[PDB]
Amino acid sequence: NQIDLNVTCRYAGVFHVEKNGRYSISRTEAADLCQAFNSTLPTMDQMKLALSKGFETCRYGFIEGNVVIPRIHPNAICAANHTGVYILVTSNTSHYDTYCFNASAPPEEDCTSVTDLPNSFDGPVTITIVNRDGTRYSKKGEYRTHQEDI
Ligand SMILES: Nc1cccc2c1CNCC2
Repeated sequence: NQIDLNVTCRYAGVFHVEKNGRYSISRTEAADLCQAFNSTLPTMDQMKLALSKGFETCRYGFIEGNVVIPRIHPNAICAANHTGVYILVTSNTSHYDTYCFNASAPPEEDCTSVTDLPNSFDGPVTITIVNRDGTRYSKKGEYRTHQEDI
């Protein structure tokens, strides 16, 4: 009973979280996951500022009201060569990664590891934070509040 959460650097408080290495987070689960990090889904404005500080990914993820990919460098296999905060317009499906926003993070790039999940609640799941440099932090708990998500 195990969940891996792959996390990025923070940029103006905004970071990306991927569950189990694949698109697998619903919009309800995304809000609960950010809440476990003492964070919220970013607004578009928060995401644009993060982009301006160096944030880019190649993965769709939730922000408050849209699903996006922040892009700095044009890449043909990431958001169809677009730059800026690329907004997903048309999709059949409902599960993506998430972005999260932590107001307590540093104002610019913070590429230190994440070593806690401060607002997880009691539960039976082994939750492992995996950083890009491989650094791991594990704890037993739960973050999902909606039964539809388990
Ligand atoms: N960001 C991160 C952290 C740990 C593992 C992985 C990522 C990004 N996606 C590939 C795997």
